[PDB]
Amino acid sequence: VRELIYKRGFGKVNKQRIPLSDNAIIEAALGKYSILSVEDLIHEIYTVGP
Amino acid sequence: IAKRAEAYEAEYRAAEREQIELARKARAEGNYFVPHEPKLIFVVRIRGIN
Amino acid sequence: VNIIKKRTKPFKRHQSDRFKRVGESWRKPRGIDSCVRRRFRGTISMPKIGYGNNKKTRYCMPNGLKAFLVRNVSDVELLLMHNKTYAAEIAGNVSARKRVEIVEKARALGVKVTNAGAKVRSQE
Amino acid sequence: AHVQKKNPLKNKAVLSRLNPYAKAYKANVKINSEKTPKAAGEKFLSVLHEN
RNA sequence: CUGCCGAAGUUUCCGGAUAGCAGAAACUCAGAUCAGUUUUAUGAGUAUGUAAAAUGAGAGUUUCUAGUGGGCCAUUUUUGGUAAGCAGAACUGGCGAUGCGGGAUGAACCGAACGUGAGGUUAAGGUGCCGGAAUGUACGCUCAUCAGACGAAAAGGUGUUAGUUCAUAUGAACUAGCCCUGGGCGCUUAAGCGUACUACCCAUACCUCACCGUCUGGGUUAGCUUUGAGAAGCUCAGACGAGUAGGCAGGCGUGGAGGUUUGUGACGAAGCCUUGGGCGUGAGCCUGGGUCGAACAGCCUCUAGU
RNA sequence: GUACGUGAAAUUGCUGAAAGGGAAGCAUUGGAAAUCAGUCUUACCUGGGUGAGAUCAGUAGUCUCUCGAGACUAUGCACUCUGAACCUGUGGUAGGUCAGCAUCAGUUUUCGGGGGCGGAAAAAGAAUAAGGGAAGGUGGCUGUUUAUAGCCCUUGUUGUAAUACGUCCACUGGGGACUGAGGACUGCGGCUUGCCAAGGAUGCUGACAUAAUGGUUUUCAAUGGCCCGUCUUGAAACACGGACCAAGGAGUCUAGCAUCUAUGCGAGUGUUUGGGUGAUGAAAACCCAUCCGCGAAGUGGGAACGCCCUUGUGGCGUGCACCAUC
Repeated sequence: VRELIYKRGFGKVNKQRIPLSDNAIIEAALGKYSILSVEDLIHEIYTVGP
Repeated sequence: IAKRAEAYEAEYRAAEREQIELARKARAEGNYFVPHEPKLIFVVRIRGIN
Repeated sequence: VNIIKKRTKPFKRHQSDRFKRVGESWRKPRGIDSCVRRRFRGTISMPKIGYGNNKKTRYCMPNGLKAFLVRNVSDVELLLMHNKTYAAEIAGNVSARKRVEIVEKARALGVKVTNAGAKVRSQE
Repeated sequence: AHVQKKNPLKNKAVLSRLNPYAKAYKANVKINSEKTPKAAGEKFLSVLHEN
């Protein structure tokens, strides 16, 4: 889960394939759910959060 | 973000060790401990579109 | 900045080498049962937009300049500001009286001429 | 922005940007120092060593 | 000439009016709905339909308007068959509009569906030589004096291999496998067959990058010394790329006309020739040299015996 | 040179070069030979000397615009300027193709080293204090039981063993290949204003350039490559058309109708049957008298807007087009 997100991680930002090269990309698209960084995205995926 | 990342890594280590300790206790006591099924599944497509 | 050409061979019309009546200029094969249209193996290539060259280096000569056709001295003076992007090309119908005056003018302007030594000799 | 994608698992500088926690990780931590008690009762061994 | 969309090949009534398929326009919506989806449960009879959880995608229209309005093969289902085959329907997709790797070769088989390329990695199939890749490893089976390799076929075998079982070290009855009888060169403790495990080969497939185009989403004016306002420009980002009928867009070329280039030309127009050079994905265009001898062209628009 | 402007293609003769076992044949990649583009250092910077002259004068006039802006004229060449000519500089700095290396970035491939954890907290095993047993039996003698060899099982045993395997390290050391897109600065980070492997390649060198790099033609080698169009047909099979080249050669004009777009005006709209007029072509353009043709004949949702005010959220109103309700 960690290596796939770090090397092949690409967000769907406004119907576009935007790589997760910055935490502000994930925060701008998943900040509504208290997800702010890439390790928070990994944590949600790995532990299957709410 | 750094504090959140440290907490996640601490949670992973504790969750892995407790699984090991539970299995060790069941093995010593002679009982059988079945780990919980996983909620996360990584699916890869192997056949083409034809 | 180097000019990259995706292809240098021209696209010849199919079966243009078997008949003199069929010219080399590319014609799209309309035959349905034609192997060239269906793009089999060993069949020739066809003009596709994929072969299109880089926009930045399009129309550029191998020396990095774009050709500008010149018919008189007034045309060559337009390239005062664009002498590092364009090369003067004197037209084929411009006489030798004007070819010499274009070449001398293009020399002071710092403009390359692609055919500057045409229809003239030298006298040192 | 982002002309070229850099892998955090190879570029340490990009990893430090993405994860402000790699500077203090301590990947290898000694757990079993000097105890290592063999935990396998005779009941488990008999069931395992069967047939 | 290029680019972008792109079917259907058939329900239904009956040559048709429909519809379906594919586009155009105007509408209302993403806090709305939808699905060759999977469930849950209600019932009803392992399935079934209905109603209400997961997953994915913003959805629903209205109007009018091109083409199709054959089948083949294959799968499954099938009813009777009936020398045996088969025939008959139905069910479902693929091809028909479609190239590519393998399959000796081949249109139905195995992979895979296509912009132009560099590198990497694979699929199917392969690695003795033709042929890219182990004359690889570990077990066995097979001797053919037609193997194998890619119906007389059932069986017989003083034919084997492993043998089992039962009788008292042997014999009988048996249990199967293989042989005998009934693509090329070549291979035989295989380069055959079966199993297991490493390595290796390469497709237009997959990944990373560059470039082309299209589509989509943005940004850009008290036009700031970043000057990049042909705003019809400039710029940023992502995805995508087969294609018949047909739909749509932008371009190339020809004769003549209005305007324009204060245009070219006897110091050589037009034309033609050329293993001269260049530009464009292409239609095409520019140019050197030779030949030649009087006219001719670029740009905006108009026109057609183009 | 009357076989007469230009003189294409098919076709023919000669000459030269190359190739050639029962086709040619084209494509892809290179070689060879022939033949081309295809280019160069030459300028910048900084002087000093010398003289030169105006856009320079502690200068005088004229002309055209409008004081001062251009054009000149006379004089000076002192002040400024002219990278201004030359002498003196021997000062500096030096672009195109092809190569080598280094430091990097993206991608990738291939060898290692170290460590954590898990597995019966590996199984074994050694060491090892014992007990028991039998063997395919040592000694004694096939049978036999540690001897004059040992083995197996069990506990014990050092122990918290080691190793293998699995998994993990934001642990680390090399080798190879392919790419370098973008073009002031912005950002996210790491170090300590600065620095950096952090929103995409730069350094250090050479040689050749005056050949290399390429390109073209011919030809060879390797690999591939069934004849085009039409009709047929799932598909092909087919059957047709094709000796070769040049020129000609097929959705045109017009009347009506309907959709759509553009343009003009708009309850209107349309000058060209005709009349007026038009001296520079007068079949144009321009003007319009009377007709006539065609047209005319309340409640909900909602675009858009204002006001708020817990401010976003929502609410309060005004509600086009259009669709539902009376």
